[PDB]
Amino acid sequence: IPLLLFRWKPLWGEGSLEPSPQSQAEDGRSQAAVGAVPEKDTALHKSEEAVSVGQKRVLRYYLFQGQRYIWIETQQAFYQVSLLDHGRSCDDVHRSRHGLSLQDQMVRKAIYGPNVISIPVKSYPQLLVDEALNPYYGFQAFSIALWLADHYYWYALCIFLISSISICLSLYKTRKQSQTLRDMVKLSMRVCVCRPGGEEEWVDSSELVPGDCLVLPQEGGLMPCDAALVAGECMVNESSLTGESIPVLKTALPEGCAETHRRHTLFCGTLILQARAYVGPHVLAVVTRTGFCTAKGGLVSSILHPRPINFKFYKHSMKFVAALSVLALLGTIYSIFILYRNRVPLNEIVIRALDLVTVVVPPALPAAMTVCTLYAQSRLRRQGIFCIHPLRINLGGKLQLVCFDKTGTLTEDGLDVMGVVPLKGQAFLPLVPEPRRLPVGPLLRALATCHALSRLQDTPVGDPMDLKMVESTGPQLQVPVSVLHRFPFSSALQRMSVVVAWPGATQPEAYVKGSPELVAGLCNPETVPTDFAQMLQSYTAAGYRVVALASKPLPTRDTVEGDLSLLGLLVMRNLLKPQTTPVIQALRRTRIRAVMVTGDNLQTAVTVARGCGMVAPQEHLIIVHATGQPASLEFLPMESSRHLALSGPTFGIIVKHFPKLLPKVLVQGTVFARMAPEQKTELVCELQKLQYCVGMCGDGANDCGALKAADVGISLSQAEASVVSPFTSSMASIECVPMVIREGRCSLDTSFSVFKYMALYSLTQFISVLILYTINTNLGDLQFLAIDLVITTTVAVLMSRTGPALVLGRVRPPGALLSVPVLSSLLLQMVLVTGVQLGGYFLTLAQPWFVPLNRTVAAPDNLPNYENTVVFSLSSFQYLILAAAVSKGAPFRRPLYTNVPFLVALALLSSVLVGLVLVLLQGPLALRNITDTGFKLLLLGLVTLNFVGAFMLESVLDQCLPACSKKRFKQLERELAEQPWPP
Ligand SMILES: Nc1ncnc2c1ncn2[C@@H]1O[C@H](COP(=O)(O)OP(=O)(O)O)[C@@H](O)[C@H]1O
Ligand SMILES: [Mg+2]
Ligand SMILES: [Mg+2]
Repeated sequence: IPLLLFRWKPLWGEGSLEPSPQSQAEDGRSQAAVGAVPEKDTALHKSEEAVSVGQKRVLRYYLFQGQRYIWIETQQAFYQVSLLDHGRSCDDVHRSRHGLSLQDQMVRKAIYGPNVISIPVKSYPQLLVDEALNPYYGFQAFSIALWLADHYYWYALCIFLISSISICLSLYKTRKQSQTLRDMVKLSMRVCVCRPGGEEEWVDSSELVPGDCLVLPQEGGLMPCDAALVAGECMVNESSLTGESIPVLKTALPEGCAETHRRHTLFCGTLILQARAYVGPHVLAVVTRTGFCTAKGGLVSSILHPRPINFKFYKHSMKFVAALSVLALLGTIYSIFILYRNRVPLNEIVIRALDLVTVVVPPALPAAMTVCTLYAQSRLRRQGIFCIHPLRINLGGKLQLVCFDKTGTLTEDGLDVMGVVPLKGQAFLPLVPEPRRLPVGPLLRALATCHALSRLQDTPVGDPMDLKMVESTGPQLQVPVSVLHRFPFSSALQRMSVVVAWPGATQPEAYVKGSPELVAGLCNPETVPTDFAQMLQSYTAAGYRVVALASKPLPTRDTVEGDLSLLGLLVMRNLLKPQTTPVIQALRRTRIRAVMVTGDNLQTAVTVARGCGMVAPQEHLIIVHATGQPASLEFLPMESSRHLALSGPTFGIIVKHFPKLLPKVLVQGTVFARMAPEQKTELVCELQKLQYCVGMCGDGANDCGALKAADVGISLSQAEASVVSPFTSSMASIECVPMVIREGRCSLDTSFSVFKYMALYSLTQFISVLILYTINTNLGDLQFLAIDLVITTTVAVLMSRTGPALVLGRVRPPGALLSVPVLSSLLLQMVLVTGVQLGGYFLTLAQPWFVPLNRTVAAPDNLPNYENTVVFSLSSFQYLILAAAVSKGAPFRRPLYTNVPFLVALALLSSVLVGLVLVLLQGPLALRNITDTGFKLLLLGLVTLNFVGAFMLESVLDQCLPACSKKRFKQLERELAEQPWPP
């Protein structure tokens, strides 16, 4: 020890590297280290090695963002604990069916931990110190001490009381955010395990390690651990990790690993429904990942350690500070040079000149910007839209592009069958609209057994496609029996296989059900006829939902899928929602681009993108359809502002073999079809590299990678807020997509209003003291208190309560404070402010009842003079004129009379402040009460010259047209104008 710099820290974290290198020795040999600093580039993080309790061997671990890193003496490095058993063979978990004994469970627990999502409950002394130990409140405690020196008790009290409001609002924001995360990871539950010889023992869910076995109750419940199913079957509701409320099917793990075997894994938190065994006495699961290593542990660990959003946090910090410093120092050296000309004794010139740098730092600035964000999150919640991080609400007003998923999002999630189109030897015999009429053969057993719905509590429950084609024929559900669901439906492979058998068969048959251009590629080519592309387009370009069916007899693996015989097409109808078409046309009107992103068929997705309005009539679009070979694009025009339509594999050829042709497609492509759930994610990440600000409105599991990758992701038709998306709407409509844009624009406008107000606020009171430091007549105590506490804090907390508009328009919020329409406002609003203070001061000098002030006493001591009363009365109205001037909401917010507490406060404070002029309270506030003539009515006729002169000045400045591209996409669009890309 003896290297601590605590003796030099009591006489003063700007540079973390220049401070930790002196408080601790720069020592190598991390086997014998105690603290580790964790970054090459980026920001620094100092981590403490933990409190190792390993008796047999020393254990050196440390938490870092929940992720334990472990020390290994045979490699001499810090490897991640999640990495440990990575690469484990598929037969090892089947040798792990008996679990772990108590001699090996305790060893495991130390390495992995208690399997708990660690949301720490911060105490109020631990949380007041986390907020008050900041430079800003360090300057506000310097301000409480500096005024107290001059005996301004009242002024000092409100610097404490405003900062106590500012602290307690940041302790409401933080404590309620962490209570939201803590209420969705609470999984205390009794769990039965198996030991090496016949034990259950009823262990707790916070006592589980990887490698341990786990039996599952028939009734089901939340999944405590990220297990792996080895023996049995179960139906899982994965709405807490994906978004689909439909149950999925979980096949047991074969013999031969968490993302590949996605249909074999029971993720943590997702509820299980039936959990049948069918092989032994009970159903077995083997634990793979625990608390911060699992998914729902890695989603929470990305919530509370987020990524920087791609928007400037108010654009300029340093530039604004520099401007303030030049502006506020030129008013500071003025009071140096003027108070010396008024012959101050130079002891009080250092306490007066340090009071001008105090008034330009308003104490209510973090409180006014906190409620600007709490009001925004509270307005979305009443409209049904939820939120986790309210720092992305301001990204809603910057959306230049929104991507949508077609089925269940633009269209209705429910289906209705139209009838099968059978096949009898390359024929396409015509459609059977009631499929309980065609005879018992391979096709009638196909659509009655190739499903995954389950008999659960008096109603069948499953996929909305599978619920309809079984209802289309109407058999009972528990004569053909299902041997094994050989392949559950995955969205990336676009098919589903079921092996069936029935009494009276020589051999079982193997049915399939998938997308028509993928099954017909798979089937024996001597069965699919020559007009399959024409018989498909006759249905799928009328707006129908078509899947195919095929069979093969079996005399397991995926030998089932291949050398099939095509049975028939199943045709379903998918109608748009009633709310889809006005929303897409509202986005197209306001120059926000809308993009179809779906996994469904191409000709179906084009006839949906016309019926709702991605492509208006008399607008040409081109289907590209690159070949699977590395040849060209071939362009097939569609006849029914260029648009483009792509297939899934077409987007794969262009991103891998035409890399310079890819930006010309993304600036004008509107329909993307047959997209894999990892190709949707790739499209969002490729659009953001063109410097778009993309949105994403989706539904279900295939959109999960795209919702995370987007700047704004919205998930539909869910309760409270899921971990999956930043914004989780619960409306089952896309009309929550303009609500986020419209709330996002007003919050980006009511934040720049509070910025302009506190700038116009500080400056007004700064000049109102500069007029009173000359003539040695500084402002009162209670007057200062009223100006800072009663007037200004009321019209800044209530200022941002207004609400967003009702109709979007094609104008964006400016996104930059220091610009020429804003500095021309702040210059010309303040030329006026000084004109009606100096002009109201030089006019009271020329009155016959006027006596000057006794200059040779002091500044605060014995002066209730006339020079204070004619300035305080004419300055206290400036804070209500400017509170309603910058609160303009005609393009973005609303007119301010809708905000009822911002009318009642702004009229009661404009009525008391008349009673301090005409009718007084002059004991307090030290007002010169001897004014008895009709000079009162001349000052009120000068306030009205400001109540009109400020509203009628910004209306001129809004009509400012200066007569005197950076974004990549804009450049491409210009190039496209000159030369069209498709021809
Ligand atoms: N339950 C199912 N069984 C078999 N095939 C399906 C099922 N659901 C969808 N498909 C087919 O798989 C393809 C891709 O699936 P998916 O991406 O989930 O489609 P969607 O965008 O309509 O949700 C679709 O063209 C659809 O025809
Ligand atoms: Mg689907
Ligand atoms: Mg969907």
